[PDB]
Amino acid sequence: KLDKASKLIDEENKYYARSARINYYNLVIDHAHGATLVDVDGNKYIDLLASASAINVGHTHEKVVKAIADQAQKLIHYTPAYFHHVPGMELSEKLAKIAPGNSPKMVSFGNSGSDANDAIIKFARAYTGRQYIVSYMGSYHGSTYGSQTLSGSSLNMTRKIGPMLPSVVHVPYPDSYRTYPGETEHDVSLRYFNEFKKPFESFLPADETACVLIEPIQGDGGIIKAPEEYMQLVYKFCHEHGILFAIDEVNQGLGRTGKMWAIQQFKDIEPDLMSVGKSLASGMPLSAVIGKKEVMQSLDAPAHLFTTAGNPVCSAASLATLDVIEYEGLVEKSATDGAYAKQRFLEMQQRHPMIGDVRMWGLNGGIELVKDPKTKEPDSDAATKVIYYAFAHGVVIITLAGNILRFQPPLVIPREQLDQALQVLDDAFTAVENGEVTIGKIGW
Amino acid sequence: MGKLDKASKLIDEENKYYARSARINYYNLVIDHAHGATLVDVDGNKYIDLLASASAINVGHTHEKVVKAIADQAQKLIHYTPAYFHHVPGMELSEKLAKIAPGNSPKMVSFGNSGSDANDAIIKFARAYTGRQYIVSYMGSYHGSTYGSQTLSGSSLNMTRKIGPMLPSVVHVPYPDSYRTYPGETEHDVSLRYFNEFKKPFESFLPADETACVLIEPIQGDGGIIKAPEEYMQLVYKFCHEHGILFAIDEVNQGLGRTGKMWAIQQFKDIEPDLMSVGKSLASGMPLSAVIGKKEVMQSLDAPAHLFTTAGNPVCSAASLATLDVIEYEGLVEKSATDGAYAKQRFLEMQQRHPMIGDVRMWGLNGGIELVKDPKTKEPDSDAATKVIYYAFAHGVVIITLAGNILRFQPPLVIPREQLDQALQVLDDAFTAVENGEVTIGKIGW
Amino acid sequence: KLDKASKLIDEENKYYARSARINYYNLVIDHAHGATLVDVDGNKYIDLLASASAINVGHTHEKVVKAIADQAQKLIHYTPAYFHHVPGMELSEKLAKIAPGNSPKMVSFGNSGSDANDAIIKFARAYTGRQYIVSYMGSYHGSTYGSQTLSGSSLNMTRKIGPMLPSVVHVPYPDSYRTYPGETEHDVSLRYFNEFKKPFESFLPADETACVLIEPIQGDGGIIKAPEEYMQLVYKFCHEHGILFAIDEVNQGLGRTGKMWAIQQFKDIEPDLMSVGKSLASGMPLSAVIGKKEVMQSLDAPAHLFTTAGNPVCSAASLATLDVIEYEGLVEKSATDGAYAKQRFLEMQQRHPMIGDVRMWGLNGGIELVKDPKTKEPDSDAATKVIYYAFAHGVVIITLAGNILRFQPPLVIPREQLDQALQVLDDAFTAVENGEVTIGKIGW
Amino acid sequence: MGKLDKASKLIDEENKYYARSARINYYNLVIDHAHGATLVDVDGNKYIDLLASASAINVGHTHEKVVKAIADQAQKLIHYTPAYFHHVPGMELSEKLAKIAPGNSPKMVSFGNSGSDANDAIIKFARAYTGRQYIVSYMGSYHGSTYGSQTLSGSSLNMTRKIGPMLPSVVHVPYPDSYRTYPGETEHDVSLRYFNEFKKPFESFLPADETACVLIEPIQGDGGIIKAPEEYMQLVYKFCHEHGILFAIDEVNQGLGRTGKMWAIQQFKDIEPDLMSVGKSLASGMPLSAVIGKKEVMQSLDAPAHLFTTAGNPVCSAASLATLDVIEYEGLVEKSATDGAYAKQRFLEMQQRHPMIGDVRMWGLNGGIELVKDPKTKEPDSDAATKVIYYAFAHGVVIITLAGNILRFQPPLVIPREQLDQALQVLDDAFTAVENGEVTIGKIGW
Ligand SMILES: CC[C@H](C)[C@@H](NCc1c(COP(=O)(O)O)cnc(C)c1O)C(=O)O
Ligand SMILES: CC[C@H](C)[C@@H](NCc1c(COP(=O)(O)O)cnc(C)c1O)C(=O)O
Ligand SMILES: CC[C@H](C)[C@@H](NCc1c(COP(=O)(O)O)cnc(C)c1O)C(=O)O
Ligand SMILES: CC[C@H](C)[C@@H](NCc1c(COP(=O)(O)O)cnc(C)c1O)C(=O)O
Repeated sequence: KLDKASKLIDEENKYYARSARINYYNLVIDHAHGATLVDVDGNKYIDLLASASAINVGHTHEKVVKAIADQAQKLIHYTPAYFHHVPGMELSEKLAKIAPGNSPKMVSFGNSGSDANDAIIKFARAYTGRQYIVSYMGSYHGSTYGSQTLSGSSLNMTRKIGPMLPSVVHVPYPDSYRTYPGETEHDVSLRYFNEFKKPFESFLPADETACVLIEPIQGDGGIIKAPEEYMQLVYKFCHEHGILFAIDEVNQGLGRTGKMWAIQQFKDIEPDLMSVGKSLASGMPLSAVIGKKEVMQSLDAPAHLFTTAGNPVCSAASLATLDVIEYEGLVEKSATDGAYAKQRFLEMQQRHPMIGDVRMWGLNGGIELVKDPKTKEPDSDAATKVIYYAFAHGVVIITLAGNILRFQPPLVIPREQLDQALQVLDDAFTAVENGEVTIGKIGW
Repeated sequence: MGKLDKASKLIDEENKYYARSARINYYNLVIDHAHGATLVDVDGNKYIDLLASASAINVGHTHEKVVKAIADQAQKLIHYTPAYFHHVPGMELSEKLAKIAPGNSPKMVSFGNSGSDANDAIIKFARAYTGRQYIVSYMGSYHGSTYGSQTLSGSSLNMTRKIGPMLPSVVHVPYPDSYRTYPGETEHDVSLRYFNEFKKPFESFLPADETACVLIEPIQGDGGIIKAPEEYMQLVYKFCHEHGILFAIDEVNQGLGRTGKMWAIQQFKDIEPDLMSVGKSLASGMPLSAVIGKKEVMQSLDAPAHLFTTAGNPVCSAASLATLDVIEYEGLVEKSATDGAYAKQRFLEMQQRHPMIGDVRMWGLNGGIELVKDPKTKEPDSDAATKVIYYAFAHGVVIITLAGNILRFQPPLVIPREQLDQALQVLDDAFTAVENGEVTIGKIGW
Repeated sequence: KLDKASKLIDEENKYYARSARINYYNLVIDHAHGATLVDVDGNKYIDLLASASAINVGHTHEKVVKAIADQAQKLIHYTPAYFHHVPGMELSEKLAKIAPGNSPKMVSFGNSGSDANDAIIKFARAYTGRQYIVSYMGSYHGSTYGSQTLSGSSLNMTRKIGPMLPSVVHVPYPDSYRTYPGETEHDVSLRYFNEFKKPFESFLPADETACVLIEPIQGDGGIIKAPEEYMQLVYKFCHEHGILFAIDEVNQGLGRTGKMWAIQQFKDIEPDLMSVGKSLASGMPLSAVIGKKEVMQSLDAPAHLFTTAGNPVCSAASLATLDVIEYEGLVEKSATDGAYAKQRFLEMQQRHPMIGDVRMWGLNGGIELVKDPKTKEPDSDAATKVIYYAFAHGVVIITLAGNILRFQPPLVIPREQLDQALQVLDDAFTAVENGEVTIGKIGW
Repeated sequence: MGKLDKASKLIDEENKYYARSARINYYNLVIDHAHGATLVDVDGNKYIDLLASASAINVGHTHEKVVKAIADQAQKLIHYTPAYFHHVPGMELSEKLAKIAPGNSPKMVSFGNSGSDANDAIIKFARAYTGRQYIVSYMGSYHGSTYGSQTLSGSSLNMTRKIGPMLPSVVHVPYPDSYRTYPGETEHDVSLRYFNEFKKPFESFLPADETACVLIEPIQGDGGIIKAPEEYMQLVYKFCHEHGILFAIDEVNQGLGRTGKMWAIQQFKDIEPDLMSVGKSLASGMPLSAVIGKKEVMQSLDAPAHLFTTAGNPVCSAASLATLDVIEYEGLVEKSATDGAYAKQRFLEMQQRHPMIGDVRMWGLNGGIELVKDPKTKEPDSDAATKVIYYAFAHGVVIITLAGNILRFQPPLVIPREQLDQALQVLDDAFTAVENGEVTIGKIGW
């Protein structure tokens, strides 16, 4: 069934470095539309990954395809780093405006979420005149040297490549699942905030910290959301010490959580700096750092620019992509379908006790599998068999951190397919319970 | 004059929203559409392109094979990240790049989006393969704007100011200047002198045996189209291999036929890099890059040490396959060599008549025409180069400057001889015009 | 009483940088002996600080004075960095032998605890081929760029001097007083070991960590001892991952804790690397890093040396200093006088509820002062009052961390004097409770 | 032969316990006692000290006033830390040092234990005062063995190997070499060439406006007794003062009369430092050091940014007070100046008869005699230098080498003319004896 796919992968493994791919299964995609992937052997699948939340508006949206094709006929590329073009001008202004909050904003383009997160460091340091950056354990911010240092989701992002960027301090992110007996959401918030302050009470001067960077919901961490009160404490801590408050919206923005921006899951928080990428241009490489105007004015050329950033085709694909999110009401749909999928997985959890935790905000969720509900011991083996059963039954899903099923379908996903995919996962759970699935390095 | 009104207005609006640090400004050129070496602005004016979007447009604007590849690919799959799964344009391209890279040792590839991220990877791969931390790169260099690649760079102080500390364990060395030499020095003197400067850190505080790699532009772009002497490069290459130091090259600006060979390092005798970076022209300006390295080196890391969600995007992969096909079947490597020897002669003739031209440097349709206040002092004359680019722009030619006083000559490799001759004549005219004070002219350039 | 002191201090202030002294009171010491200090105004005091535990054998001990005098007549200095002298030869050998545990050891001399801690970093990195160093929040390791990066007890050891040494990670030290309601010592041990592991489970590879450096009892932190269990877990974690286990015995060695080395308060822990200073030469500038032999052979000259380290006068003084420790049995005497002083402090806590915590291990202690025994809000104002009283009644004592009284008198302090000092401290509490004490920057 | 038995046994026992990286080895000299310029070993052999414990014994070994200050202070108080409290000998010295420092601008002082830690303080104070991060130091320099000062250094690869990453944001520049020059170069050509190298990092990746200080040895010690030319120093001093860069000097080795002025920076016209490190001879080899800077620089930090338990030890402080009085009362500064000019002639005369002497450098009783295999190639001759110090040791003279091939001449400043001439005759004989192959030889030296 995967004869061609397997032959092409075996060839690719001779020429394409293994560090450039987290492998799960032999899926070679030929074409796709909406939430449907078709492989080179003719197998069809429903996509519950959306190329890691880059395909929020669905694969090959008619509108995005046309913008791409039309723009490519006029100009494939002229660098905004030297000169200008219209899609770029129009996009940079539109992004300045749809970013959360009311303060005047400016924008700088990149190619990837990585480089936008490097930008956040640059802009925070330059505006504050301070050097230290605080970021979170469990985070993923990119694979360039700045954003990679801020990250804490894989040891292979640190092994053999150091020394890393200096003056970076990692603090732990609130885990509302593996908690101490009898802890409320209040306790968790306060205990993690207390851990947050320890470096500041010892070796890290708050008056020399340029900024704090946070995923309002951690993606690669395992779809973990900060509690409301935790986040308001951090936010407040930052404004009281003149530390910029920065958000990474690259994974969780553009409607993934059922609001436009995942920071809007929290009350009245306007970031000083934010990174955007992934779904921005429907998987075409474009990113943006968007900060308050006075922060963005603290650097002079050429501190931060890329030859191919704000590519006019990418830009056109992005304008059409933002229009699909508005015109098809994808933010609201994500909230709705997400509430629905939440209820469906909680019901499955009544019948499959390998499901320890159901986290979901919009059509973005982490379904954490454990060996026993009270030890909460991770059971990656179970998760791997679930995704293997899924793949063999027309559903593409992967894991985070070994034992968490990752749920991030295109937001356009028809209800019919959503229900088919959910039924396969229910079936998978039963199969794995029954010993009916068996199995190099898989996943994180 | 009264011909740039729409452009001026759109720019004044853009500047309210788009950070000033994101653009090196020259003139009010807003491109509407383009083809070949011809740009058409939003005001309907037409220009001959002598920049090729900073060497990203080697096959010319909107090549119909590249357009075609983009549109057809987009119809099937806009994206699926090769960081998790696979697609055919990316598989075919990675393989092809491993084979067409310089030399015969087997290679592997890792994709990025930018020349910046590929140079970050060179750091990664070198350190992991060698187990050593120090990186040596050059004064005058440009490697990118991510923290690794930006630290390696040495072409603008605005790439260091207010954003440090930068990446540790990097050392800069001077790049050979063959124009501003000491009186009497030969090419051999220059080579030896700059090799002696290369060795000074290694003879004091920098252990050769803890140095992972030396990264070098075979010809420096942002530095001002400066080529290392043959013998210099041989000594550095030799030194690297006597010490277990990887020899790495940046072919982002000067690869893919720009110098009149496929790769800039092929201007030198029998140098095979361990690691190289590619970008820019790779996919005709679509965002795609690669680090190409020897197979053992590229095997030194495990995932996810280096990957990006949108790197090796299939639309960009398809555009790149089409771009590399065009380069071969249109013979762009050879055309760049032939037209370049021709451009060099035309500029040397111009230098006989216009004493402000201190140095003509050209390898392929890749040149730096360095302007100076006096042939003997060689004092840079930025003001004159700024004047020449303003004159050129006003007569339908788009050209910019490097390091203040150097005219950057990098037109698409497809440039028709008709247009190349029109553009060279306009520059000839510009020199005369500037001599006679006809041209007038906040921060322009580097 | 302090006419001459103040005129002298006033002049010094014009010429000696204020960063170079943590200020408490106008004490200008003219001479001393044992535990008795006499100022230039002829006032007399009892020494409860021992020059930050640098004078364990008491001031101007007759045998150390003689060593100094006699050596200075033969050779004031010849640098062992180029050549050799006998007092240095003899001391290095003796130090290699009296270090804890029985693995063969070698030694390098420095001038300060600070530089011995820089050496720990060098030797750990060199022996392991790894770069990362873990140290603790609340730690104090020194004032040279390496040791100072590792430290975690004053924001003024980081402010304005960065960037600091890279590849250093700080972890939380187990606080056995401000705990969560219900916690045993077992819970504390495991909670703080769980914090220890978090960086190694996110961004810090255990296999690239060269060493963990720990004060067995933290001094500048407030005389905080690590629980036995937490320490066995860290100790084990390092052996399992090839991380070197290193201890700082600069403040807490040489009998301060009632055993020879503070690490001997724990069961069967032989360190890979250790720093020594302070009391080693009676406050004469001398330090050593002592490591397992194979660790110390990982470097070639001149990786770690100083012109004036292992100065022969300093080495003579140290040899004599060590002999007094043995022949006056100060190790035993510290343990006895400390169990005694502990009960005297527990007694005072009965009558003075402002005493929230009594921590004592040998004649080494911290007496923590609070505003309430349940809130445990620190009362810095109280502790400043207590020490200002003590001073005005012939007792030299200082505060750690604002609110913690520091009890570290020379180990040879006579029982008569100890009781004299303790009674002044008793009077001090009552006087402060009755508002009978009134009082820029003081202490930490 | 048969004279070194006790020494050999002792060193052989020492090597089992004392780490090999703590000593640069030359020969089996184990000192029992010394006085003035006379060392006596444990075997009862006698020698003339031409090293002064690396310029730490300027006033001679066991000077009676220094020995007396040590004894007398020890009976009153061996230590009370100035980091917490005060004592009279530290107070007096802190003030004398602020006053005897070069230039008229008011100064403050902070005490350390070692020249290393004083250079670490230079880094901190410079960063703190300017609010800038970058430090510029020299290739060939030695500043110390603590992470800050060690990162500044550039005289041995074993100061960087296996212990990095080092301190970030440090840049090394080359120190002017007036011996191995290009044909025809005057001292003006050297000064300008080395300044042009100084400027290259500031013209590429290092913003002058983000550079906190330059740290320079006025005469390099471990680099081989190399003195910057006057004009090179003026250009650096100038450049610093035009950009808000602190100008900092290390006087640890070359201070306190060694050069035949009180401070080596006084060999230059009208240069006052912002910061200087002092150590070594300060307290006659007892562990004491100071950072001395302009008042306002020293006020840029709050406690405890820079302090040490045993810094400003009262015993070391009294030794230092006595040491400085001896320097003044015995006219040691002028004596180094006079005996220096005399020693220079002598060596210059030896050069005529022994052509292996390639270069004679001398400023005070402070010289490097550089041995080469040929006058025109200037190829280092380590072998010859090592043979000379072995001849020398055998005939009652203790001298060592710098950089392989450079004889280090740094006797106590109080050395009597008869001993000086005794030791100079031995060296004259050494040369001739090595020319005849009469001398035989782990790693020796640097
Ligand atoms: C290829 C997918 C990546 C391994 C990872 N996402 C990348 C990411 C990034 C980096 O984005 P790129 O540089 O575009 O990959 C930045 N911020 C967050 C919150 C991210 O999740 C993920 O979603 O698994
Ligand atoms: C926008 C253009 C850029 C400022 C500059 N070239 C970028 C470049 C880069 C960086 O490539 P990107 O990250 O794709 O901009 C890497 N290596 C070399 C040799 C380069 O020249 C240039 O050609 O001027
Ligand atoms: C001046 C005294 C110091 C501020 C401080 N102790 C210095 C110290 C040091 C540094 O020793 P020095 O470099 O000799 O000051 C190293 N390790 C520990 C555990 C230390 O406590 C103290 O005990 O308060
Ligand atoms: C032990 C002798 C040392 C290897 C070396 N000098 C130490 C030194 C130092 C360091 O002094 P300490 O840290 O006291 O050794 C600082 N600055 C200069 C210019 C120095 O020369 C020397 O003079 O050979």
